[PDB]
Amino acid sequence: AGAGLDDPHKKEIAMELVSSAENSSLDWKAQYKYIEDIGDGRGYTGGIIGFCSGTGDMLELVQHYTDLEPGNILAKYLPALKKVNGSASHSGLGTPFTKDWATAAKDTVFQQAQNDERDRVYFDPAVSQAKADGLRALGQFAYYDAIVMHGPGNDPTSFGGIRKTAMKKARTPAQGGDETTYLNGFLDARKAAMLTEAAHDDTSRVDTEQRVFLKAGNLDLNPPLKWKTYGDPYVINS
Repeated sequence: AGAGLDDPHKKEIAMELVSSAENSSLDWKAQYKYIEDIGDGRGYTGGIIGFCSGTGDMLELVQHYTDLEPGNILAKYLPALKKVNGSASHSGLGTPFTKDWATAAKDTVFQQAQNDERDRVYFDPAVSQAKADGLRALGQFAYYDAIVMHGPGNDPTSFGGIRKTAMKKARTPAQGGDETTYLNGFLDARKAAMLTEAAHDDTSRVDTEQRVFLKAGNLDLNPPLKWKTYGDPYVINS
């Protein structure tokens, strides 16, 4: 098609749509300064798509930030991020790290580094796989929203495992299948994945947002967009 969800304006709509489900706000950029150890064993989770000290991705994030801005105030913590990786340890981090993360969030280059990592791992793989599939922007969005909640990989509840379930039920546009048929199939598989996760939310991001755009025939994700997450309305007018 054309630029689809990669279009600057449509890419921003996509970022508010995820944020309406993630944070109940269209204000996604409010999460650059977020950081806390939620108790789940991942260590410190922060930034715009939950980077973590346990996972290896917060260390990649601030390595990216240090390549962009060598004397930034987080580079002192690189040894510590490296020791801690793979565990929920606070060793050499703790309270200075968390005061420092929030100061760094005022730097536009730290903001750009979080966006670059979001794009590297989630946005550009979901959108490119969706175009490989012959999907227009609503499909591209449905892929992105799914890799943001379920993460990369082929295990059954991660993105590639959800796409594999969908494709067992229905053929892709790239394969000769019908797009809203492939997308009801994806959505069904997504929704199933969600209810499988322990301590789940509701599934409105599919039920009263994504499926709503699909039944309207809005396959290019052109505004006005009206939807609900958790009983609350959202409108992007243009």
